[PDB]
Amino acid sequence: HLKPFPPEFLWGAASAAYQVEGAWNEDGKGLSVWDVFAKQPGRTFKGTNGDVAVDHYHRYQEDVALMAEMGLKAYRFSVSWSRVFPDGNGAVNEKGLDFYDRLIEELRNHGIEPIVTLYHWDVPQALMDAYGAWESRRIIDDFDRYAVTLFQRFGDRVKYWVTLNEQNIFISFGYRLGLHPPGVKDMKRMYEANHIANLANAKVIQSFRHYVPDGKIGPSFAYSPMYPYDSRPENVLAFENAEEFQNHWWMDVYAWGMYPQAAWNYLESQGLEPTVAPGDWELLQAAKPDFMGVNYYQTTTVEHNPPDGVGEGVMNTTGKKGTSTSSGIPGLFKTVRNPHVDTTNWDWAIDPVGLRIGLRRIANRYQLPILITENGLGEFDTLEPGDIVNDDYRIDYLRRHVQEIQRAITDGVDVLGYCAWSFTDLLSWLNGYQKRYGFVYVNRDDESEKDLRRIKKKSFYWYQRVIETNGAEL
Amino acid sequence: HLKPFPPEFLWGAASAAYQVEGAWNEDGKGLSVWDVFAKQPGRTFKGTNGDVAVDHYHRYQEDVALMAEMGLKAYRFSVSWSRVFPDGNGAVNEKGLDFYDRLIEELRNHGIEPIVTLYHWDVPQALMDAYGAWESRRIIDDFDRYAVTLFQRFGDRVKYWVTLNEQNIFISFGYRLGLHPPGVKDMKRMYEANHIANLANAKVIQSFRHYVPDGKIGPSFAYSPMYPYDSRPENVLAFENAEEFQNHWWMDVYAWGMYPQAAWNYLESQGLEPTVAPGDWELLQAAKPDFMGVNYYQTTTVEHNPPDGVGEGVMNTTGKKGTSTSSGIPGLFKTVRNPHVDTTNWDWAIDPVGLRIGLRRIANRYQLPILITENGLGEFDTLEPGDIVNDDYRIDYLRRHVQEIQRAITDGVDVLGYCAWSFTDLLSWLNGYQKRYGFVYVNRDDESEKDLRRIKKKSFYWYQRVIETNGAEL
Ligand SMILES: O=P(O)(O)OC[C@H]1O[C@@H](O)[C@H](O)[C@@H](O)[C@H]1O
Ligand SMILES: O=P(O)(O)OC[C@H]1O[C@@H](O)[C@H](O)[C@@H](O)[C@H]1O
Repeated sequence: HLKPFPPEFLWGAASAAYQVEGAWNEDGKGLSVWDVFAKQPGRTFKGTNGDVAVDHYHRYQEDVALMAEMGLKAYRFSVSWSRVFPDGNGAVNEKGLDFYDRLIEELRNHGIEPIVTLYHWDVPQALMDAYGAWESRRIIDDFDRYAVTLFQRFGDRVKYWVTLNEQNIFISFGYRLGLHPPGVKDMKRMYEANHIANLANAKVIQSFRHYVPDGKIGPSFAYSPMYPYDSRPENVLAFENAEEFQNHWWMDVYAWGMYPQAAWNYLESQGLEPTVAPGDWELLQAAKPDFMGVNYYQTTTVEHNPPDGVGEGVMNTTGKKGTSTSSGIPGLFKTVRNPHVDTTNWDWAIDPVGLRIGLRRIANRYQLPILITENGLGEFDTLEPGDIVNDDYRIDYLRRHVQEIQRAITDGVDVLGYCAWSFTDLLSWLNGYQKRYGFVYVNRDDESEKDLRRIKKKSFYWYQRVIETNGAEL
Repeated sequence: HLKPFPPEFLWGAASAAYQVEGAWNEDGKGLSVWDVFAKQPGRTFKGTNGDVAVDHYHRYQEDVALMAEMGLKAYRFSVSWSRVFPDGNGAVNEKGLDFYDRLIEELRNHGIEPIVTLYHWDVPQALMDAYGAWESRRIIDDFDRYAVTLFQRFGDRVKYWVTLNEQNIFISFGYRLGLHPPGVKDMKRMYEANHIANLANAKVIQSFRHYVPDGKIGPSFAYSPMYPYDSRPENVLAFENAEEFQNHWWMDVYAWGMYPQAAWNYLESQGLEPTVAPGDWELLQAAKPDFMGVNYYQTTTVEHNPPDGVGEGVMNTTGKKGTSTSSGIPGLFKTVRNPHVDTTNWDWAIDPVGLRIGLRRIANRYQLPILITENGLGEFDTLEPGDIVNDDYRIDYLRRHVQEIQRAITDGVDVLGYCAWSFTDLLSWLNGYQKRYGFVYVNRDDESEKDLRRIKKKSFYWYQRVIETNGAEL
C-alpha cells in the first residue's frame, strides 16, 4: 500500500553555474575563486576548468528545449555571483542579471519551475582578495546585498530558493582539506569560516521573509547518513560521534539554531570552537527554513578509531576503482568499507535504502519538509555509433532511489521534489569531464571541446516516462 | 581529563513499594492490582508475592540507618497509591500518609534527599474494577488528585519527583504481553491506555507547577538503546524502526508532546492508533519536565524482520542462561544476540558503553538533564559463613556504568544523579527473590521466608567509598 507521489511533486534536474556555463570572462563577468583555483597547476583533473565547461551560457535555449521535451517540472541552477557583482560588492553588472532573466523567462515559457541556488561555491575573487571571503564577517552583508538583489529581480517569478549549496563541503574542502579554494588546511580557520557561513545563511533567510513573503527557502546539505560497522558498542559509539560531527554539526544549526554540545565540547577542549559574537545565537535561532535541502549520493560506514589512528585518507579522483582509503578523526571514528553495498568506479557507495534512512532521520529529528536537491550517478559513458548512449547503470541507480523515496513518503516524510544530478553532463570540479551525471550527453572530454553537441541518453527517455506517469512507472 | 562529578551530584539507590514494603492489608491499605495478580497461579516465579516482601514497612528505620551508614545522598522510593486512597479516589487514609511522612522524616533526619515516584505499577484494584483503570480518561483526574494530595502533604520536604515509572513497561506488559495486570494481549487497548497514561503524566506535571514551584519533576523511561546488528542497509533501517517504535514513541511525547510520525502512520494503517480528543495535543505540549528519568539495564541489537517473521519471544524468568529467544514486530525488526557483549543468567546484556550511548542520544535529541533513576545488576548471591556476600560481579557491573557516566558528563551530558537498583534485595515482579540486585542482602528465598535479616554485601562498602570520594575512586 505505497502512497503515490503528490499531485504537484517537483520532478527536477540540476546544475551549478561553474560546472555548466562557460563564458567565464564575457559580458562583464568578474573572476570567481574557481576561475583562479582551477587554473593553478595540480588542482583539477588533467588541468580541466570551467572557462568553456559545456557552454550553457550560450546554449541555454537549446538546453531548456530539451528540458521541455523531457517534461521537467523543475530545473535547479545556481547564479554566478561574479556575473552579477564582478567585484563581489560594487556596482551591479546588468548584463549578468539579464542572462538569468532570459533563462528564467525561458523556463517559465515552457512551464518549468525555476529553483535558484544562491551560492554554489563561486564567491567573487575580489572578496577573497579584499578580506578573505568566508573567513570575514564582511561576507554576511555582502552575501545579503547579492541575495536581495536576486530576490527583488526574480522574487515574482521564482518561488523555490536554496541558500548555500553544501556548506559542509565547500567549507571543509576549502579550509580543512585544501582541495577547494582557498586551499587552506587549518581546522581552526575552518570552524571560523563555517560559523560565518551559518550567520550568512540565517541573515538571508531573514531577508527573504521580507522580500519574498510567499516563497520557500532552505539550505542544501550534503548528507551522508552514517552507519555503524557492527553492533560492537565501541563501533556504535563511533557512529554517534560521526553522525554528530559530520551531520548534526550542520543540520542542528539549520533547523534549531544551535550546535550540538558533545561536538562543541570536543572542539572547545582543543581551542577549535568558533568565535561567537553577541547577537550570533539570536540570528541563528530566528531563521527557520521552509525545508531541508538534501544532496544525497551515499552512506558512510564507521568504526572506532584510536587517538593515533587514521586521519586524512585518499580520495579517488581518477575513476580507478579501489583507490580510496579510510579517513577519520583520530579518537572519534574512521570510515570503513561497507561490505553489503556495491561501489562506483570512483569508489562511491550505491545505497538507495540509505536515502530512505536519511530522509527518515531528518523528518524524525527536525520535522521539516525535504527537497532532494541532488542525487545521481557519476560514471563513464560511451558514445556509440548513431549518437546512442545506453546508460542502464544510471537508470537502475535512479530507479532504485526514486522507489526508496516513495517508501519514505509512505512512511510519512514530506518530500517536496527530486532534482536529479545533473541535467546535462558537466564539469566535475575535481574529476574532470569523464565523470558523467547527465540525462543528456555532451560531446566533449578532458582533451577537446569538440562541438559540445547534446545527445539524449537512454535515461533521458526513462525519466520522461517517470515524470509523465508521476512516478507510477519506474 | 574527565570532568569530575559535580559537587551536589545525587548518589542514590532505589526501591518500589510493592517490591519492598509488605504490610499489604495493614493500616487501612486497599487491594492493588498487584495484590490480586500475584496471587493468581502461574503469574509469578514459584507463586511469590509481596504480602510480606522484605517487610520494609515495619523495618524502615533499620533500612534508613543502613542508608546513612552507606553515605547515600538520595533514596528513590514509590508511594503505594492504595495506602493513600484504598478506593483509588475516595477518602484519604491518613495512616497511609503517616508512614510516608515518617519515612520522609527519617530520611531528612539522616541528611538523605528523598526522590518520590508517584506511580510504580500498583494502581488500586477498585479503579480497575470501577472503570478499567488506565483504559479510562477518569484515571486522569483520579491520578492527578492523588498526586496533588502528595504534593501538598510533602512538597516542602521533597524536591525531586518521578511521575510514571516505566510507562512503556507497565503499559506494554499489561496490555500487549499479558505479563502484568490486567493480563491483556490487545494492541489496540495497549495504545489507548498508553495515550491516557500520557495525558495523566502531563496533567500532574502541570499540577506540580502550581503546587511545588521550586521542585523538579520528570517521567522515568525504561530505555534500552537500539543497535543495528551490522551495516547492511536493511539492518540499519530495522534499527531506525526499533528506536522510533520502542523509544521515541515515549520520549518524544515526554519532551516535545508529539508522537513520531512514522510509527503513527504505521499504527493508523492498522486502526491501532489512539483516540485523540480535542485538547489532548494542547495538554501534551504544555507540560515540559525538568529532566528525563532513565532506567537503564541493557541495550538491544536488532535486524531486519520479514512480514511473516518473529513476533513474541520467550523471556527468561528463571535465571537459566540462554533460554530467552528473539522478539520482533513482523516487518519492522527483531532482536538478535549481540556477539560483542556478555549477558547475565537472565540473558540481559551487560553493556556499560550502551549507557553513555543512551545518555548521548537523549542529550543530543532533547537537550534535557537526565536523572538515572535505576541501574543495577540482578544476579544470584551466596551468603557465606561470617556474614560474607562477595558480590564482585555486581561491583564490576556498577563500576563500569559509573565510569561511562563520567565519560558522558565529560562529553557534555547533564546527569543530575545516579540511583542504583536496589538498596536492599527485594521482590522481582516476575523473577522472584533469587534475582537479587541489592547492596544489602535480605535473608529469604523463594521457598522459605526465614527472618528477613539484612546483611551488607561487598558492594555496599564499594559504593560507600564511591560516595565518600564523589566518584573520584572506583
Ligand atoms: O562532481 P562530483 O565530485 O562527482 O560530485 C557530484 C556533485 O557533488 C555535489 O556534492 C555538488 O553540489 C555538485 O556540484 C557535484 O559536484
Ligand atoms: O525485577 P527485574 O525483572 O529483574 O527488573 C529490575 C527492575 O525493572 C525495573 O525497570 C523496574 O522498574 C524495577 O521495579 C525492577 O523490577
